[PDB]
Amino acid sequence: HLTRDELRAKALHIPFPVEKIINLPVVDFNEMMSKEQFNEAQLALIRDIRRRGKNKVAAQNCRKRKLENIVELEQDLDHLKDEKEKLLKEKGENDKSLHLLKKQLS
Amino acid sequence: SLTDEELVTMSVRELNQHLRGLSKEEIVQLKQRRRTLKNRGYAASCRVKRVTQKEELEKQKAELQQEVEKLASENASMKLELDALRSKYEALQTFARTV
DNA sequence: GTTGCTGACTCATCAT
DNA sequence: CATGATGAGTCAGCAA
Repeated sequence: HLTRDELRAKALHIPFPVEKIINLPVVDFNEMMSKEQFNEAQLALIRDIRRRGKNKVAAQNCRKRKLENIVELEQDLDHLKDEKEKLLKEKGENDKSLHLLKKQLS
Repeated sequence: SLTDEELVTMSVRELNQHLRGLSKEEIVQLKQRRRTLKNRGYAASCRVKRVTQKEELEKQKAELQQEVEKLASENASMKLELDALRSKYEALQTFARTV
């Protein structure tokens, strides 16, 4: 059946579907809005449906970025531990080469 | 009445001692209010541990980052000296073979 | 029935 | 006004 937002919109004789109110690009939304004669109650409901529809996408995107950022940090730690080990190994071979050259030269 | 802190730390049994003069719906609403304050703490505690884990990961990363950069800088600075010494070392061996 | 989590939505801000 | 990011709070639904 009709969601609460759809019922509210039709109760105020809003001609647009809710999917259109939320997902229309800003440019098409403004031009469509400019061809109508809405009163204050109708305008406020349209904006409320669009704002909430867009913000809940922003909220779930923000939660997913937190999880992804943790994976990146753990990947960063994994690579840094490998880089430190690689540099320690390189420093070790260079240390052994320099020690022997100084030893052969007494 | 009761404050937010007094209610959230109250056990279920201790809440049964604060029902003097309350309706059946008032008791249900008081317990539901306690559950809401509990959920506010669960959410805040859930966010504290996520921030704690993130700041701890970023602390180890920054420590290893400056550790790796110092290692890479000192290794390059020393490789230059080893190449110069080896270059002069091979020139002496080459000169010795002339003799 | 309660507890502890957590995804989802909403409001209130901050920024462009 | 439009837009998006984000902490705090709220509710719903889950497993224990």
